[PDB]
Amino acid sequence: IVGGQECKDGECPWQALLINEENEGFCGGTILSEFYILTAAHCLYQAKRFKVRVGDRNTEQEEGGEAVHEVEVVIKHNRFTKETYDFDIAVLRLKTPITFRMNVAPACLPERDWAESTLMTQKTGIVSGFGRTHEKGRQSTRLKMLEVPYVDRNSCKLSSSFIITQNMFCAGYDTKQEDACQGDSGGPHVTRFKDTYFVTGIVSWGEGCARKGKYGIYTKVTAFLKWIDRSMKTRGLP
Amino acid sequence: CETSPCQNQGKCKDEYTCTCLEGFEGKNCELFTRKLCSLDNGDCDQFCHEEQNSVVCSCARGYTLADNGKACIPTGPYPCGKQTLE
Ligand SMILES: Cc1cc2cc(/N=C(/NC(=O)c3cccnc3)N[C@H]3CCCCN(CC(=O)N4CCCC4)C3=O)ccc2o1
Ligand SMILES: [Ca+2]
Ligand code: NA
Repeated sequence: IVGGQECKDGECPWQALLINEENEGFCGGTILSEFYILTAAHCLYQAKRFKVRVGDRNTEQEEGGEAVHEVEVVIKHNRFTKETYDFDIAVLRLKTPITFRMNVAPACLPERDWAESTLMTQKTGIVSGFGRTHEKGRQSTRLKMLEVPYVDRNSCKLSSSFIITQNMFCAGYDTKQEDACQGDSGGPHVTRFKDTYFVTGIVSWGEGCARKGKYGIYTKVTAFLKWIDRSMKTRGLP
Repeated sequence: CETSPCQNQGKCKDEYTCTCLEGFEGKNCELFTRKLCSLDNGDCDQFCHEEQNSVVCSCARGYTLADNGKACIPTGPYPCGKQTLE
C-alpha cells in the first residue's frame, strides 16, 4: 500500500497473509469465516507451497494471537484467464478453524443487488495489505489500509492499456500518490455501510503503483457472490 | 391549529403540537415513514430488498434479524464486518 496509514489494533481484522515456503508474505486474502479465505486466483501460481497467516500486524515480530493455518482445499475459479486476469478469484478452505479474537474476524459478504445499489454507489472503499509502500520500494512489515475512491467504469476503461472486463473495477486516484501495489494482491477491498464492512473487491492488478492517470484494478466481488456461496456451503470432507 | 398545520390528518393541539397517524412523522406529520430501499436503506440495519412493493430487511453472517424487522442482532462477540474492540 502506497500512502494510507498503518492499521491500528482491531482495525483490519479480516486481513490474511499468504506466506510461501520461505515464510515470506507474497499476497493477501480476506477472512470470510472460520474456514474460508478469499484471495486472487493469480496468487496461487506464485508460490509452490503456501499457508495462511491471520492476526499479524507486524511481520518481523511474532506477537501472540497470530496464527498460521494450512490449506485443505483450494477452489480457484475455473474460468480464471491468465492473459487478462478475468475471473481473478479463489477461495481457500483451511485444515483447522480460525478462532476469532482481537485482530481476527471475518468481513461480511453482501447480497448482490443490495451491494450494487448501496455499496458500489458509495464514494470510497478501503484496501489493505502488506505490499510495497512505493512502486520502486519494498513490502511493508506493517499492515496498512488506504481509502480509495471508486472510479466510474468509463473512466476506468479509458485509463487502461488492458481490457477492463465486467468482472473488474477501478478504484484509487488519478494523480494523488496513493494506491495498492505488488504484494497487496489477493487482499481485501471493503466498503463501509452503517458501521459494518462488506467485501467489495479483491486486489488484482495495476500498471505500476499510484502512476498518474492509472488506477488500481480489483476483482468485482458482486459478480462472484453466488460462486463464493457455492464454494462455502461445502463445510468439510464427506 | 386554526389553519390545520398538521398534515395527513394528524391531530393538532393548542405554540402547537402534532400527533400523527401511524405511517407519518416529522413535526407536522408531513413525512412518510414507509419508504423503499433507495432512502435511508429502507430503515434496515444491513440488507434491504423490496417484495410486493414493500421493504424487507435481512442480515449478514453472524447476525439475526430482530423482531422489529429492521435491526440486526449479533450472534457472538465477533460478528462479520465489525472492527474488533477486544
Ligand atoms: C489494486 C492494485 C494496484 C496494483 C498495482 C500492482 N503493481 C504491479 N506492478 C508494478 O507496480 C510493477 C512496477 C514496475 C515493474 N514491474 C511491476 N502489478 C503488476 C505485477 C507484475 C506483472 C504485471 N501485472 C499484471 C498485469 O499487468 N495484468 C494486465 C492485465 C492482466 C494482468 C501486475 O499487476 C499490483 C497489484 C495491484 O493491485
Ligand atoms: Ca507478527
Ligand atoms: Na493514479
